[PDB]
Amino acid sequence: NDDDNTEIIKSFKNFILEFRLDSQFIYRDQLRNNILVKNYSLTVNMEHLIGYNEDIYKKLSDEPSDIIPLFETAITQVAKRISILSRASLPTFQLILNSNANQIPLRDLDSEHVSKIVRLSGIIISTSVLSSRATYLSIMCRNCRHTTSITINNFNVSLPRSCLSNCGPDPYIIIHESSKFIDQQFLKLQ
Amino acid sequence: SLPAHLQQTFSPEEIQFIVENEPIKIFPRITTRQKIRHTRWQLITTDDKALNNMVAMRSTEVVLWIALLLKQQSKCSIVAPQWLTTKELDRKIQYEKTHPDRFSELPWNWLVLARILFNKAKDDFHDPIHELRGKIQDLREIRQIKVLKGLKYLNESHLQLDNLSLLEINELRPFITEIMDKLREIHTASLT
Amino acid sequence: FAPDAVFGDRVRRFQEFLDTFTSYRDSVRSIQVYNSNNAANYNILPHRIIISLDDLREFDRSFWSGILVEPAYFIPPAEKALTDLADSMDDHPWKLSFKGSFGAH
Amino acid sequence: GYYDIDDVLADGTEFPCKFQYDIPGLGYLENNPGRPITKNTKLNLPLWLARILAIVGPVPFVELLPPDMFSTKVMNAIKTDPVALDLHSINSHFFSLAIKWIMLFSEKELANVVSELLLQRAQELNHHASSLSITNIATSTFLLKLEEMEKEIYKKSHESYKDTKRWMFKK
Amino acid sequence: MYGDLGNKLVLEAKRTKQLYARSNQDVNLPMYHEDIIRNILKEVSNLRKNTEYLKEQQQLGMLDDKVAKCQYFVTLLCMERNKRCLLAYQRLRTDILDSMAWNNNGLDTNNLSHQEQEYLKEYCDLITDLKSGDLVDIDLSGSLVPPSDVFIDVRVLKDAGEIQTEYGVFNLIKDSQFFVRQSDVERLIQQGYLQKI
Amino acid sequence: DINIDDILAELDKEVSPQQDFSDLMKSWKNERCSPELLPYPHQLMKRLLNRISMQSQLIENISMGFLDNESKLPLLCMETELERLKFVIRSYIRCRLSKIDKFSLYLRQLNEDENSLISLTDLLSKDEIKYHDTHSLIWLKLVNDSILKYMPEELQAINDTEGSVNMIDEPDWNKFVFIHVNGPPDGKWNEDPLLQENEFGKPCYTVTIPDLKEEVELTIGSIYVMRYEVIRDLLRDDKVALI
Ligand SMILES: [Zn+2]
Repeated sequence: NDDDNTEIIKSFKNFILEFRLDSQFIYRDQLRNNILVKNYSLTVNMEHLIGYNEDIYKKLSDEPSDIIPLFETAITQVAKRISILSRASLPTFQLILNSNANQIPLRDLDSEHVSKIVRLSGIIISTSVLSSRATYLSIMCRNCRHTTSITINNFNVSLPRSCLSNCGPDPYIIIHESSKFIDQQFLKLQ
Repeated sequence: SLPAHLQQTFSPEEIQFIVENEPIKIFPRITTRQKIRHTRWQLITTDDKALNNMVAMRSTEVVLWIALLLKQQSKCSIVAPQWLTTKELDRKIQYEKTHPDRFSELPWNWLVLARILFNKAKDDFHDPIHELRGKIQDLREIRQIKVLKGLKYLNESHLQLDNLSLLEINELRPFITEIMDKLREIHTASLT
Repeated sequence: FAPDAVFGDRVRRFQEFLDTFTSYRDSVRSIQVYNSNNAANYNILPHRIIISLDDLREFDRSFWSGILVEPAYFIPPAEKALTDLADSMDDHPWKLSFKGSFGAH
Repeated sequence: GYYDIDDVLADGTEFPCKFQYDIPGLGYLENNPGRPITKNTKLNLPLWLARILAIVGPVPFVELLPPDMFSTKVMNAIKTDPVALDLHSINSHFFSLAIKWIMLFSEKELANVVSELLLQRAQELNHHASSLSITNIATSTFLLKLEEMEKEIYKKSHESYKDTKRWMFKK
Repeated sequence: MYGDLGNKLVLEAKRTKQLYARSNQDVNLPMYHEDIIRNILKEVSNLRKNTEYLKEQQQLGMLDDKVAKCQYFVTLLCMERNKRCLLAYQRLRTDILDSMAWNNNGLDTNNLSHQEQEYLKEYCDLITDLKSGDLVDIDLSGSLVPPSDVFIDVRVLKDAGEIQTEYGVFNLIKDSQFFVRQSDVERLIQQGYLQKI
Repeated sequence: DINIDDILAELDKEVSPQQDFSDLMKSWKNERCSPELLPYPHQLMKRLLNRISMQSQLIENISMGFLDNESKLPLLCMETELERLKFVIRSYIRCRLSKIDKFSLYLRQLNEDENSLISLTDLLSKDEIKYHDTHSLIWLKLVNDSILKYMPEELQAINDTEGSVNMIDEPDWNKFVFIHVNGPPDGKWNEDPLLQENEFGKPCYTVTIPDLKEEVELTIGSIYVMRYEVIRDLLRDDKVALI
């Protein structure tokens, strides 16, 4: 299915590169301007994604936990294509969503909304300290020092159970110098 | 007597006004060449002769503001210049990607004229206009990368920018001139 | 890149830095002779040197930015060079410490 | 220029002056007209006055001690991280004052360092000037750290970019 | 110290320049600071009396070649500083008045000093002399946006009845809309009776 | 084969309003971008103003004819032509009046200096002279009554060069400007004495940056950011024009 994922990625790349209203390429402009001020994210209004090609929105809303990382990947590739002269390094870009889907009040959310994109509102009653989550883990086997890696999308991974070619039962460890991390924060919404 | 924002630069409308003085090729949809077998254009800034001798769909060359005036009505079509076709813009894009330092030799008015004609003559292009807009955007983005590289090499001495557009220059002008002026004033002040 | 290959270059570059700014060698020997004298007649100073990041910047900006951005690769050879210098002074690992102008850090 | 307001304010900043003579009557600079200023009185004077008493006097009436804004501490902070530096806190007119100081005493090191400082900050200033809405907090936290000189360059540059974007995409 | 009031005045100058610069319109400039200017001119008179007192006492001549020279230098430089501050303030407000003259009167009064009121009168008279002698074929006070269109649509924003133009009329009915030559209506756009472009 | 293009040239050989408008555009661009007040195009402006007068009379006469074969479209083109041209003259004059405002005391000094290589009536228009003189008097009257009345006679001069700051603002001669190198306006590269071959066999002008004691080769058909004083005589001879 990697060809299918590649076609999802290329579909999103085409959405960034082609979406235009009133003579302005709004997402090319926004992505470039975001790169200049060195915030590596893109704010996408899903009204525009629906208006471009609703098949993409249908894929996104059917399973966002698989589709959102592909959209993020597409944003990285376009970011490089519009800010670096290739044949003469940026992180994984965050996707940010704007929406006007009808709100589900916080009490009505239940088991039928699991893994759906949801829009809600409330009062933030607490905001935890920042915490570090891994995006890229550099990984080493404790016995043979076979090295590998895990590239992580934070939408829901673990260390491998045994060595990927005796080598011990549960052998892998993290190389904390080469591994890449991101800020994560917890909020409570009432 | 001159506003602050016009003191040492041109407004983009003045850049447009400059570009509108360029000749452009049109297909007339009126005939003004009276046969041998009435009001004449009688201009004082530009070539009166071409407009008095138009014949419908014999292509001819006139100043761009007159072509826009005739294209505000249905009385001509503006022939997009040869560089603005898809294949030529793609060649310029390949040049830009192949030479990381040089700017490609697009004409000085390229962004201004692309904007003007994509708005006022969107129907006259042989190629699909969304591709022309896409490739003009590709060129502006790639050229902006090259500009941002070039500004790392600002001097107290001078600078060279071979094929940078009138609009791109006019957009950069206050920044570049002010920064190079201050670098000069730092350097000259240090002299005995 | 494998750090172990360039480790020797980093050791000799920090040794050149120590030679260039001799006040660090003088401080190393000051610590040593103080400890020797306290051992000589029955207080001990530690095997630590505070180096200026400004001196290291003016010496080698590439090494200095290596210390700031990649200390896990640049501190151990710098401390090895310091330990070798202390060992070259007449008659245990020596440690580095830092001062000045960290900027964004 | 003469009527240039940001120059007039820059001339109004104060520098530490050490006097080379005993002079009667000047005690109003020490807030008492009735007494002399002594030799080796160390006194903060406005630059419009200190510039002239530093040259006229033969030994001049005043020697200018190194101001703290050009101390080796500040110069080191400049030479590490130009874009992270809060020049507006150091002195709101630091570039104009550095130009004046470089001219008053020919100091090649300060000229080189200030050239590097301005150039490296000019890159970041252009990045924030070119970015446009369709404003970012990253821009706001950077603009707080700009001198009046750099604020004028940023305003003019950002207006140029904004006006161009307006003309391109609007009618 | 003698220069402090000058700093306060040119801080006023800097703030009014920003007040004019930040907005898109011509903001009507703020009140002329007669109080601070009176304080500075009184300080100048103090400094003049100090020079007179010193130059009288130079006939007694206390270490005059250095001491009286130095005293005279400092009290002269205080007057140079205060002259610079005063002229900076007045030159800024003069520039704004000239800009306003071209932008409006060549086609809030309490805030001006009476010298500035009669200055503005004379500068407007000068502008109207320039667009009356030679070069009168061009209204030199007209717009500096280049003419983008020869015909425009304009919506009547305030009623002004039937008025003539060179070969016709407009009846400026409230919330009527014309389609008309721009050169025949620009005067009314500037006067705020017509809305568009 | 034997080349004959010169033979064919000698077979082939067997002021205009368009040129004046192009010259006005050149003057307007150079004026807008330069720090100096450039010398007034006396004859060009005289003839342009005559044309604007006669063209206005023509458009009016045709309008009277319409009121007394008919198509209005050329008439519309003539109307908007005069609008565009009168805009350029308006913008040009307004700009150099702003320069006269900035440099009023420096221009007065140039008129005072009997050794000046420029007389003010070379540099300025008659209307600009009217403006400079009477604006200078009116500004002088304002600051005389408001400020200089109260100063000592050491300091009542409005233009003191010996002060702790020079009161006379002058053009920033080494201001950086953008230029595009024309070459000679005719294609007579062999006639131009300053034009010369660069390496890689292409023409250029070499100029000296005197502070840096350094030379730079301004190639034809390319754009440079240059100190204005360095390029100034090339600009005077139209060998470069300001972007
Ligand atoms: Zn293993």
